[PDB]
Amino acid sequence: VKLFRASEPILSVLMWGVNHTINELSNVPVPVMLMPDDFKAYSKIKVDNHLFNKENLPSRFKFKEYCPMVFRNLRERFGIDDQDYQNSVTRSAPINRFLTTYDRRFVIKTVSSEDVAEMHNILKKYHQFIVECHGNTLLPQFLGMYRLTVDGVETYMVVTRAVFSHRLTVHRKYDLKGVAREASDKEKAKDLPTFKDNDFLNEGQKLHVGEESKKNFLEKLKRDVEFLAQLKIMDYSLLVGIHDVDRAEQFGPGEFDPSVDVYAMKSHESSPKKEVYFMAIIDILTPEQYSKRFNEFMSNILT
Amino acid sequence: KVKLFRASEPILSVLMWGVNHTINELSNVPVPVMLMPDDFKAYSKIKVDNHLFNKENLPSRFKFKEYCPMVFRNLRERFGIDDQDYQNSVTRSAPINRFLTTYDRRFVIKTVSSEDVAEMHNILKKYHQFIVECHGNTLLPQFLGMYRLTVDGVETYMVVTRAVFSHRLTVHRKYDLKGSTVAREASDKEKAKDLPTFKDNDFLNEGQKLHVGEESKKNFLEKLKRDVEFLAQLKIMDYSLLVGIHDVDRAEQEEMEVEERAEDGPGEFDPSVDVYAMKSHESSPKKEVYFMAIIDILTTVNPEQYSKRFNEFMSNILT
Ligand SMILES: Nc1nc2c(ncn2[C@@H]2O[C@H](COP(=O)(O)O)[C@@H](O)[C@H]2O)c(=O)[nH]1
Ligand SMILES: Nc1nc2c(ncn2[C@@H]2O[C@H](COP(=O)(O)O)[C@@H](O)[C@H]2O)c(=O)[nH]1
Ligand SMILES: Nc1nc2c(ncn2[C@@H]2O[C@H](COP(=O)(O)O)[C@@H](O)[C@H]2O)c(=O)[nH]1
Repeated sequence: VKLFRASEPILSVLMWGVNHTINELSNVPVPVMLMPDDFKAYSKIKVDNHLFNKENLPSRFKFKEYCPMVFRNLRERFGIDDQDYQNSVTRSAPINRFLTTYDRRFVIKTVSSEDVAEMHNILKKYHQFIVECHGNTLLPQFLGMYRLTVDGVETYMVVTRAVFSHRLTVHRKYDLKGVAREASDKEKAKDLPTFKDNDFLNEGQKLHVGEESKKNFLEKLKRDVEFLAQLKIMDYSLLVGIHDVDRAEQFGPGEFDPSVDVYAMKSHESSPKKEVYFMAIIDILTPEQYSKRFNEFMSNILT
Repeated sequence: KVKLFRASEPILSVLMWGVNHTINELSNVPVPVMLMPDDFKAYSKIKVDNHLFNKENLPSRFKFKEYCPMVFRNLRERFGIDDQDYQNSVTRSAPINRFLTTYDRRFVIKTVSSEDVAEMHNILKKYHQFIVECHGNTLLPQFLGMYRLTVDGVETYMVVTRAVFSHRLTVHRKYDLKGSTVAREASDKEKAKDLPTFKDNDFLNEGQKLHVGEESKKNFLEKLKRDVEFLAQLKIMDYSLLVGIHDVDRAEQEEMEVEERAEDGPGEFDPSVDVYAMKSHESSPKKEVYFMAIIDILTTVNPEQYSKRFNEFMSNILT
């Protein structure tokens, strides 16, 4: 019995809409292939409830879903079950726009009109890419794209699989791009410090994962950025989280489900401090240069 | 469990889609202690524009409105009808035969007029209290839902009721009795249908009677007494007693014949489902089952008189 109780009507509508659309798709046969129109399709539903159901939801709102067939396919290829997705969004209000489902499994980012256009611009090539690499990638995993309309105001959203574990606490992150980029004094003091490539290399920090993972990671990181190039995109960073097992050891720690924390990596026997690294590409909605720059700076962290 | 909402017509798919949607949505709406006045003025509305998507059964574009959802959900409980049953009878397969039945013959679906929908609202408060204080014991139409559908910009109003006739037992002869002293009979046209809707004078000139037995006669005339007064307390006139007669032996042969036709219990029912049904007195000529209800209450004579007249006719119809 979902109330869609949220700190904000936009959120409730989001819960309502994700619920509605996922349900609706369950009466829609999974097809043998996606079609060209699927990339131009959408669903729109306008609600107008006079004097009814007003406790959590607005009375009047719109909810549009972009390319529901493509994104539903994307979910499967990413090994995400629609009813899990749905339950993550609808069972409890997402939290802190940049949100996560209450179970830290999915991220919900507000985006712009042009973001949504760029998404449409690259979606067929990105689907084709997901297919070809069998969903094995460091790229953002796009699960859904929506436009909510509440009080006349349109709001765009994009849902990705979270980068950081939904369980194992991160203790240090690093937004990396491969100029001058450090952490500002106005940020350097906070529960979660978001670093950058300068404060990293100068910090003599490395990620010890074994040559066996360097092989998977790089062999992926290469085809991924090569793909972003051919799409003539740039400014994408490499989000990197560290989880020192001890700091939290203070059921087991360092324990995680690779099928859920898809971005996680164990350190190697032949390594110093014992930790879990979370690594993926972020911010891809916007040269062969940026690519090879990126690739190089990131190869150097993997020993 | 895929519901395609496949139907011989867009309108029907939309109906299936709408009843499905509204019932699920209600399922997330807690059950109220009491109804509030606003609940009688309330409605839900949804408009769908699906572009290049989900077009194989549903239209791409449509509207679905439900009137006073809270009140009809309650009317449903008060008639011992479960929402999920209702939803399933409407959605599991297309309604069939502006009169429709659900694929399983439990519920009737009338296409009504804007006028009719309008009269529903007038009487909706007073109707609900009536059902409350008769605990659901009435020969009156039992209203389960009212909706407006929009397909191709065209608006169709529907009212859902419980079916008067048994979902199982075949009807072999039906009547529409009023009592009006004008001439009511069956046209030579109707007369030559399969199941002619016979009228007052036919029932009389046929000398028909229904042998229900006294315990049953009293309870029926008591329902009817309070039912037709309530109607009179409103402007309401010209409504009817729908009378179905089921012949148990005749059905038993018909069944027998249907088995040998394909290859190449009898007389009983659930009074919690077939709510209008009555068994014939064990001292009856033929073994029969009757179905008796009031119908058409929405759309030199007057209400109070009609009630007294209608009541007196029906009471002289049974023994
Ligand atoms: N009394 C009453 N009539 C209504 C109400 N809502 C709609 N109606 C009537 O029902 C019919 C259909 O209205 P619609 O829903 O298409 O606007 C019209 O006769 C309209 O005036 C209501 O809340 N109260
Ligand atoms: N759409 C709508 N129609 C109404 C409403 N209330 C009354 N009506 C319409 O306007 C008329 C008013 O009649 P009354 O309220 O005096 O019985 C009714 O015939 C009905 O069709 C309402 O709240 N909404
Ligand atoms: N009343 C009655 N009629 C029967 C019975 N068996 C057959 N008939 C009727 O006799 C005719 C021929 O029956 P058939 O054996 O060809 O089904 C049909 O009109 C059929 O309905 C029966 O047991 N009772």
